[PDB]
Amino acid sequence: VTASIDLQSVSYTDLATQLNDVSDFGKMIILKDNGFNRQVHVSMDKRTKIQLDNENVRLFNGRDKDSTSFILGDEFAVLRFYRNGESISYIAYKEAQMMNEIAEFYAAPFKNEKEAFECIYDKDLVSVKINIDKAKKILNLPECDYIIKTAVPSEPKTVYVICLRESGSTVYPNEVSAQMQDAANSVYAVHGLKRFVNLHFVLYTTEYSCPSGNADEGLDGFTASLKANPKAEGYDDQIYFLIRWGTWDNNILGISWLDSYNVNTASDFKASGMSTTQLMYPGVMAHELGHILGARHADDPKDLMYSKYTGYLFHLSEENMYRIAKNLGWEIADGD
Ligand SMILES: [Zn+2]
Repeated sequence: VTASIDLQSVSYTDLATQLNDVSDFGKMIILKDNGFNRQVHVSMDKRTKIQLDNENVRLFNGRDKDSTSFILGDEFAVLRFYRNGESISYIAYKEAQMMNEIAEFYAAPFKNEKEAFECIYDKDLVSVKINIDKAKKILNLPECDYIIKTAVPSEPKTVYVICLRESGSTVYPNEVSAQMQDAANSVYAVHGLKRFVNLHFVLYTTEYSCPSGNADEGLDGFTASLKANPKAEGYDDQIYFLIRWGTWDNNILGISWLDSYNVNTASDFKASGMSTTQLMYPGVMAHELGHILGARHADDPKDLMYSKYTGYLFHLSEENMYRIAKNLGWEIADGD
């Protein structure tokens, strides 16, 4: 029988044993719920590396039509999929205590609610289901937005995306990892860019914190803190994000230096930005990374790079895709 995940009882060990069984050639898995059945073909993401404080996190994806992705670390696992345009995450932490902390963290803003947030049991809490689209309606959270600032190689070039937990912030591994995954997926979906770049995300803590709620001033201080950091000398040519759970003033979800990374000339920590990592705004880091790689605001409301927050995870503008791919060392002759 085809392997299956029962969404009425999915636990960390369910997801871990299914995903640890995914070989280089992929594996069919059926997602099952009441009135719901989706067969997905899962493959390991061999292009993206993630360490969160040296903890290794692996990524998996269904086919494009499957609208399904997974995250797996030693401490947590995520299944996220889209149904009727809504992003549904099943979040499962291995240790009971942390799973309870996570459930209480997600339950707190809500104190039809089960359609937005539900603890999943097998008695014993095994995961939480969050429908962020229903959750934002119930919590009447604002639209939010952005507004930001100014030859196929033999092997893909490794580019580190160094993510720095803002001092005094608390972020959760499932939430940070989801942002990194959508950011990585958003780049690889463009012009076969896996042939050109392999993104390596790391998360550390920084002493820096924004002195105000102004995202512009915060980014100025962040980029300056990188230049003044001895640990970072010699790494001025990588990509940097300051991350927090929350947003900035004026419902600003993130900010970055526009068109500031190019594989030939990257330097001086110019390729820096800031991003929220909270679950209800997927794709913010993807959006800011697109800006860093040269993407500008697109007109299509279904584009990741639309000026307001849309919830879409993929570049649609041919012009942006060109600019991003060019900055990563591709050219039109290379095709897709
Ligand atoms: Zn923007």
